[PDB]
Amino acid sequence: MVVQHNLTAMNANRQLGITTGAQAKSSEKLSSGYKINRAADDAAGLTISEKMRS
Amino acid sequence: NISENTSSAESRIRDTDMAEEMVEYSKNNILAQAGQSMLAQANQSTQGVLSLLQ
Repeated sequence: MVVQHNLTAMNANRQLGITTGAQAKSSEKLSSGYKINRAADDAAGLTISEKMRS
Repeated sequence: NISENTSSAESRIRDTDMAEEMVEYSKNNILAQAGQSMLAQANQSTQGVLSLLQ
């Protein structure tokens, strides 16, 4: 089809990124042993966990 | 996502579909050979004068 932009491959690239992004946020939780490593993961859950750690 | 979809959109306006353009190229290539051959022919048509009570 078009030689000048492989769009089937640009989709597969963009979807490979969305997979390896999830894979790093999983791997983070396994290696640290903590589910909420950063405040993006649960703002209620970080805030409550700090009050309960306190 | 928006960058993939607008790359997809622009690629369709602007990139050669190489399968379509190789139809159009190949038609023209053969027509040129037929038109060269028909010009090589057309230069030889005036030869008929030379036998003509000359």
